Amino acid sequence: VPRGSHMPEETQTQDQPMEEEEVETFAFQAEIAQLMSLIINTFYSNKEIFLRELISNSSDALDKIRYESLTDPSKLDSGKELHINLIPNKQDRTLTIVDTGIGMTKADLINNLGTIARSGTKAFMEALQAGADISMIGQFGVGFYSAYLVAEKVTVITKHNDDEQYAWESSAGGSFTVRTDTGEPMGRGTKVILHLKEDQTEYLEERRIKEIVKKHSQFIGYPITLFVEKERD
Ligand SMILES: Nc1ncnc2c1ncn2[C@@H]1O[C@H](COP(=O)(O)CP(=O)(O)O)[C@@H](O)[C@H]1O
Ligand SMILES: [Mg+2]
Ligand SMILES: [Mg+2]
Repeated sequence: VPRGSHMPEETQTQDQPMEEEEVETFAFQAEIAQLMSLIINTFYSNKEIFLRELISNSSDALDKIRYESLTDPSKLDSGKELHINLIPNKQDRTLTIVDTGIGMTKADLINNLGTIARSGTKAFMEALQAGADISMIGQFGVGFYSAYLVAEKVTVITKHNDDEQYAWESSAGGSFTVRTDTGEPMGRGTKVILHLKEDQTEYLEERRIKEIVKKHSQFIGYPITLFVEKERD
């Protein structure tokens, strides 16, 4: 059956075997769940400090690269730049904070992002009740959850040298999931994807992002870059 030309659908290659991703669901530690509901459902002045908290966590993870090289010098051989990228996507209403820090293992995600108690949680909720500024959250050891000031859902994609790539996700409500992530390999580090609330889209705007970086995050110690999607004609 001679052919001289085939159509695209004919020479489309058969799919790669379907990947299985294992998913685990966990309850937040009880006081972390209470804090998340307080953060989500209360009006605060000064919500913009969420970005300072996430940049601080990236900066901590980057500092760990430098020090882990003292017990494991092979990290010196990585050609990856130590940096942070901020990536607003107006199409999808997401703000992503990307770093090339150490990343998290699966058990790091489960323990550090929601199942282990933090000793400051109860004191912080009392300080908030008593009218403290939400900015105080970092000093109480619970800064990550500031993401929920502006995001309705948070997805964390991460890769640590000692484990495979994982995705953590929570829309609050008391639980989170951790699953293996067989999609786009992101390389060592962490991506925090903020699915912004509808009234918090200012944090997609170039000027607003630059304003709050300059106000709150001037001593990162690593390059930070803002990716701005070109406005279409
Ligand atoms: N970008 C990132 N890279 C690596 N680990 C991160 C991270 N963001 C958060 N984490 C992990 O999440 C933990 C909780 O962060 P918090 O900001 O809530 C409290 P703290 O440990 O920074 O004082 C961090 O200790 C770290 O283990
Ligand atoms: Mg922190
Ligand atoms: Mg520092």
